[PDB]
Amino acid sequence: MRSYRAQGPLPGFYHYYPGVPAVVGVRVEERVNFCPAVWNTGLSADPPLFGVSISPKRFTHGLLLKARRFSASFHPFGQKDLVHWLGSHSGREVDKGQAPHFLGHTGVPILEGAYAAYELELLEVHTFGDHDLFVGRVVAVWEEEGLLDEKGRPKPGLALLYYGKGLYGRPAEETFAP
Amino acid sequence: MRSYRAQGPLPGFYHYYPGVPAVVGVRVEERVNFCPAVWNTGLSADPPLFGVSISPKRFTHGLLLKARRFSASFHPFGQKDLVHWLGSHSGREVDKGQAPHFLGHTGVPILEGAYAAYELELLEVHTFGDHDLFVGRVVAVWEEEGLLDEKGRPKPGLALLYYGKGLYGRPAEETFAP
Ligand SMILES: Cc1cc2nc3c(=O)[nH]c(=O)nc-3n(C[C@H](O)[C@H](O)[C@H](O)COP(=O)(O)O)c2cc1C
Ligand SMILES: Cc1cc2nc3c(=O)[nH]c(=O)nc-3n(C[C@H](O)[C@H](O)[C@H](O)COP(=O)(O)O)c2cc1C
Repeated sequence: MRSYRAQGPLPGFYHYYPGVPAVVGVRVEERVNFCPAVWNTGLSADPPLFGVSISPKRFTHGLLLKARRFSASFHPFGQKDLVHWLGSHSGREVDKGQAPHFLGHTGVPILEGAYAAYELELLEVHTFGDHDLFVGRVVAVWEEEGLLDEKGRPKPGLALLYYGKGLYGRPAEETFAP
Repeated sequence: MRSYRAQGPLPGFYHYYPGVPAVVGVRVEERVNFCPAVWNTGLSADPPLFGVSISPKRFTHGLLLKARRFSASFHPFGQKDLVHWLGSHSGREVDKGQAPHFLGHTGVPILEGAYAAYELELLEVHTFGDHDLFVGRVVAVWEEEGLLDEKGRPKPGLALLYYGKGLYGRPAEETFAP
């Protein structure tokens, strides 16, 4: 097993991939934007808190700070092209609001085709190096009827997985319950 | 598409799964513990920062606060049984240090068999509801040659995935690069 001491950013920072990209939806007045975020994680069960790490370089960063409300939606493999397209262009150069979406209960935009989505109120924002963590409280839930299993778990093979640097995949259908 | 307002903890909080479980290794004096953490994410590229969200109920939590150093290791689907075991029992009841492991450059314990691992210096801890986010700086990197690709991602299909509530999988073999 090879090793090295870190001396700055890693030659690839992909060791913990793949991950499910969360699609971050945000609205400020008429303007809707979407941004995939693979740097995402649950943060608390009670209360339900979910976080997304967003670079201050993203158009989405300013919109979140203004809106203080956002969606995180989770999309099937079949939407790989759309998710990659949302993550390869900025709202500085393209109205990604033209992407098919709807407004949730709190008025946050939610990208269409998702098997699940959270509406979130922004609770806190924390800077860690070159990204800011946006901590949202889940205030509403959208779920596709039957793309989730008995305990609320997305069905094997369905989820879009991101491997980093524009490489995508999906879970295998085989599961293990040891 | 079904929806509801959040009224406390969610019936299932698995909408964003599967994820790669990071195995969190920690050492205090002669005592070594491990803890899988599916709530994990990259937090910064420059500098390289990585977070794990750990409940104050975990034996690991106090050890992390004392040691200020830990590992995060990433394991192949073959080690599904070991990873599940480590997150099914507490260091309060069983010496998990007995799991085969080595010490890293900075003396953190790294569980054997990982395709990759970080040695981390603890930078910050933040409370978000019922879990604490431990923000580590990657100070060293371990890689299993030939299990990672050209850019550093684990080879297609190798990663252990966790679906929540004791269910596991792996990524599909096929990858797609739009
Ligand atoms: C699959 C995928 C995952 C991504 N994950 C993140 C992320 O976690 N945080 C982030 O700041 N950018 C991430 N990006 C980059 C942004 O999505 C990308 O810069 C996007 O064009 C930003 O659009 P915006 O400027 O309209 O906000 C990701 C991109 C892709 C394709
Ligand atoms: C796959 C898996 C992922 C887990 N993810 C987390 C996590 O992100 N944060 C956490 O606090 N516990 C998590 N747990 C629970 C701990 O791993 C479990 O409570 C473990 O027994 C803690 O051991 P400890 O008391 O020695 O720290 C997870 C468990 C499993 C099996």
